[PDB]
Amino acid sequence: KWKLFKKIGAVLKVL
Repeated sequence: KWKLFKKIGAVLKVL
């Protein structure tokens, strides 16, 4: 949810 939620949301982009 925190700083990785931001790193995980972008992976959405990287996906």
